[PDB]
Amino acid sequence: TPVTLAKVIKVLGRTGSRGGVTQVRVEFLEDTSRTIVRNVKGPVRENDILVLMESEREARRLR
Amino acid sequence: PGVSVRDVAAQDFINAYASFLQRQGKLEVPGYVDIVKTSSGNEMPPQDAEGWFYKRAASVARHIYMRKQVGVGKLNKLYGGAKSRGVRPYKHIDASGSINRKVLQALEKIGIVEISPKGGRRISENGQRDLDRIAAQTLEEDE
Amino acid sequence: QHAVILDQEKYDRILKEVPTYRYVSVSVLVDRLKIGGSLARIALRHLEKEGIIKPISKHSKQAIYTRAT
Amino acid sequence: SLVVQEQGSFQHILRLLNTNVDGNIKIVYALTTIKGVGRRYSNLVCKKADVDLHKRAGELTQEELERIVQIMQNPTHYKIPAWFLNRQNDITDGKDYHTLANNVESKLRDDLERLKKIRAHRGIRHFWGLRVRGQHTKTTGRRRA
Amino acid sequence: IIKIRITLTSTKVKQLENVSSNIVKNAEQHNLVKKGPVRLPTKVLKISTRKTPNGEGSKTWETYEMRIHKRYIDLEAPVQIVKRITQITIEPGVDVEVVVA
Amino acid sequence: AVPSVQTFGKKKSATAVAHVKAGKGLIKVNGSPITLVEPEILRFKVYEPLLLVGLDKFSNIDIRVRVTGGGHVSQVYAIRQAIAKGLVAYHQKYVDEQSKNELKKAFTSYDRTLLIADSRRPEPKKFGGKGARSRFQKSYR
Amino acid sequence: FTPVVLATPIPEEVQQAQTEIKLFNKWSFEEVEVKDASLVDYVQVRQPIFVAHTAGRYANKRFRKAQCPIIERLTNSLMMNGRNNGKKLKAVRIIKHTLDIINVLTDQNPIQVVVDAITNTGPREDTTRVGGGGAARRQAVDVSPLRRVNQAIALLTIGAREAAFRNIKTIAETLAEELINAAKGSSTSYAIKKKDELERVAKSNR
RNA sequence: UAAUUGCGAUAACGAACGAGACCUUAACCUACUAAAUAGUGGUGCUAGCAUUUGCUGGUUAUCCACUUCUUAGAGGGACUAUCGGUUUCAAGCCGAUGGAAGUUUGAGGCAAUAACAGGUCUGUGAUGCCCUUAGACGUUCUGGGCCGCACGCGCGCUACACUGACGGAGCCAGCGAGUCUAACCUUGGCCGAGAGGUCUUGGUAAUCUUGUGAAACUCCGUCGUGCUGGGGAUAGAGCAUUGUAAUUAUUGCUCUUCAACGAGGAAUUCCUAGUAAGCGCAAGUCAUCAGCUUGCGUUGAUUACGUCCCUGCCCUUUGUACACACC
Repeated sequence: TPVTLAKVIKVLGRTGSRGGVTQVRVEFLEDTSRTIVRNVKGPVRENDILVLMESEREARRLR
Repeated sequence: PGVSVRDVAAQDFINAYASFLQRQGKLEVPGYVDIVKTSSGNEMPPQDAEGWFYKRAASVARHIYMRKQVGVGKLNKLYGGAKSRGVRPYKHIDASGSINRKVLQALEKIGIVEISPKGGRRISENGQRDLDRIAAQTLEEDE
Repeated sequence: QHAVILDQEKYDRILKEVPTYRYVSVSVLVDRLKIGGSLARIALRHLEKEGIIKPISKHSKQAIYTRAT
Repeated sequence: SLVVQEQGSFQHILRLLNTNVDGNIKIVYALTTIKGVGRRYSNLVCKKADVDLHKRAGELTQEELERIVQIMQNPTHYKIPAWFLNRQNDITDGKDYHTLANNVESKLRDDLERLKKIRAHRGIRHFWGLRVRGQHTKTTGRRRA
Repeated sequence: IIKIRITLTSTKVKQLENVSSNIVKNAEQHNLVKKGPVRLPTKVLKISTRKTPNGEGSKTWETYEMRIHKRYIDLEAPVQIVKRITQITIEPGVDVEVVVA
Repeated sequence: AVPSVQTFGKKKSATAVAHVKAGKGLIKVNGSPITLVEPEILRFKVYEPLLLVGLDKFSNIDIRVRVTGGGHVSQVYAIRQAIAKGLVAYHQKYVDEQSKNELKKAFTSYDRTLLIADSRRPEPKKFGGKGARSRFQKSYR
Repeated sequence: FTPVVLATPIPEEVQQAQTEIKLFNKWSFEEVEVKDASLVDYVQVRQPIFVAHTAGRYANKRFRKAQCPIIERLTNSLMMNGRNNGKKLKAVRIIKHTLDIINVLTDQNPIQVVVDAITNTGPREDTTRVGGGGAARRQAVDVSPLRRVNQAIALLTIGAREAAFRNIKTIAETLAEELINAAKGSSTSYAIKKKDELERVAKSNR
């Protein structure tokens, strides 16, 4: 189980048709430089810690 | 150092006083004790068919002590409950007035309550006595 | 289905199996053994007067018990 | 702390009033399978027959089972009030009868036939298979079967 | 002297408060114990018609309110000054009744 | 002579008036002791103003609380108001203002509305529904 | 602990275990920590509470419900399905029996069991619906730490409710055995099965 | 910005209506005005325990004092106050503290120009035109019908049970209504299983009904996974109340009869905090009937703090062979 932790450093905004998906950029909590942008479902604040199944997708804007 | 019914809990005092009325002997209980549903909104006669009347007498005597005085209509509203009228919604239904009147008449005969001015029944001179006796050893029941 | 009366082959099934249970209740007596529920409430008082189980909570809708030793 | 160790006199499904009475249930609700007595009537007849209510119907041997049934046929001579009776001043005789297991159908059919042959409005509605009391039938009452 | 009571019932507070002030104004210019204005809780009379003639439209409901204000003053006075206090205080919207005993 | 402070506490309809006078330390509610307040699971709610600041503060003050209005849960939240308000008003008036201060700080740091009534009030019902916001079901055809 | 004699009786078992450190009914709020990161400061068991009954306002702000104690959040999800709506007194009694039962099987702190059961039951990858035109495709996305707590309480109470519905065991016993089985990865609980099914659906949809 | 709300830019300037302002209601006041038709404390008389000086009471005004609680007059208080952060440095927005109250403080009332062949001639002694006007389409009286049931639809009530049913015990509100030439709200005593009957009493009402001792709720016990003791449909017999009259059961009570229904397909409604939901109570209609409505209080949540995806709405641009205006 390669569970990778991350923390939201900036909330970009909402995405999806109904606006129930929030797009955030996350800092990787294990190395400084790499930051990936993903999308979440529930309510996120600033500097809250996240859990990723796999940090490979590089999620784009939902339709 | 002097205790009253207000210093002891409601449930254990009523159980102790009904048990005291059990071992005392005379309460001239009516002949319809095991026949009557005790309410027009109830469904079944009381399950403890041997001591429900004595529990009603103990609860009524406690209610008279804490209040100024009560009538049968006040007791009917107090002991009544919601009636399941079937397909129609529930509503509040007063209790049986004959049992409450027979309880009050039984209490007057043994001398715990008396008739009162401006209506209703207040507790008697010995009524504060025997209530505070049963209020007394209920505190020292724990060995 | 569930027994409602003891028959000398369900009395003995209490004494050397309930002291092997860390949690007993009304639902426990009717699950591991096949008893009719009304006896389960009776048996919890039977193992109360003599020391088999001890109470840590008493309530008319839920009775939770543990072993005496 | 109230168990008994009775094993021999316990009985299975048993017959009272030519009706199968369930054995391993409480006696007050065991008698309720007799069509003509209910929960409150069976509670009264158990108290009048000096029957402990906590005992199952697999207990209660023959002789006070006869006491229970003798109470059930004849309630009036055992200080059971007249308003507890099933039929009081019924339709012909003026006496009080509590209809029991097999007579409930007969007394109802006799009642239904009496107001049918009299050609009352209730009998014609009963014969037509419609609702006999004053209830609307425009919407409810479907699937007569 | 005799003990009387002046009770005022009104629908207008402005036409009631200054008259009750005027009733008590003629009451301390010469000295006597007041037992002054005790204001009972106000009574709101509610009528709820729907809105409309015959029931077409959205089911809109109304509420019409009538407000009742009540006060009573318990005074004691000789008989010749009980008379001209309830004749000079005549004013719209308020009724005045005097209890003799 | 007989230093006594009266207070009140409110919860949604209820009003619990508490008299805090100097004495030996009895805390009676409606003539019954504080151990007899029987919704039986909010018993520690009437105990929370008693035991947040220590039981030794009640060693010399007699508190008598009478409740009216509200419900069974609403009355309990009104007693614990009047206990905390009665304690802090007694210490404001009759003993040192330093003593009054940490009582308020102990109640504020565990603010279960011990000192401040919540301003939540029931919204009125409007027509066209069975509640303040809810509406009757419409069928459209 | 120097007990104080007083005109009020206030019996000895009350103040002996609370005046030094204020507890639950009788349970310690110390030494319990969220073992699983990203569920810190969203699972709140810092300040102790005597009972799980607070007339507090948590819906007035967006993230204020995270400051509510999770024991009281479990009781709030217990009073559901219409007939039990607004019956918090029953829900406290349910949770009082439940914490006692949980200690009986597993001899550790029932608060600690509840906390780690919340962490183990939280889904970690959910799937959203992207409409477009026609097939209504599904897209796998992440899940907020707050929603992980929200779905954990929702799944644990629903599985406890469904198991106790047509069953002789009480709701308190089914809630306890659900939290026990969800404390570990036993997969005999409804909440763990639902969380695993949700994650493997999102794994296929990614 | 909730707002054609404002900052501003400007061939516009200066205005008016709508919005906002306003009014009502719910929140805060140990500040005033004082209340035996609201309470509180002491004082007298007196009860029970303890006795040690105490606790719980009663005492229609025994008396004295006060207005915290309750009432209602005049007022005060919030204006996003203070601080921090963002923007063209503005209108504003966000975070924290303080505050009873920081979403326009919550909720209403009121509410533009223009229009609909919307509803109402069955509210009107509002009314035009047509009809009828004595065997009347007037009016009145006797019966019946509006409720009639192979079936289809909409609003609901009760349930499918153990977070429960039943039996005792605790006992907790708010909005209101109530009779002089007429029988209104009814306390209390007695009789009755209950429904109810009888003798009196209080009230034209902060006075009495009434603390409306409501229900869900809470303990203790019975039930034990079984269409069972969930459910009470349908039906039989009897007892009472209102009414000139109860049959086509008015309604209430007692005994018996013990159906479907095991969480409901496609669809579809409502809802963001004291809110949904659960629960009962008063009023309307009333002579009798509430499963309806208007309000009220009790218990009291999950989830959002967004988007235009579905259904619609406002503004701008744009196309048009549409103007009865995409039906």
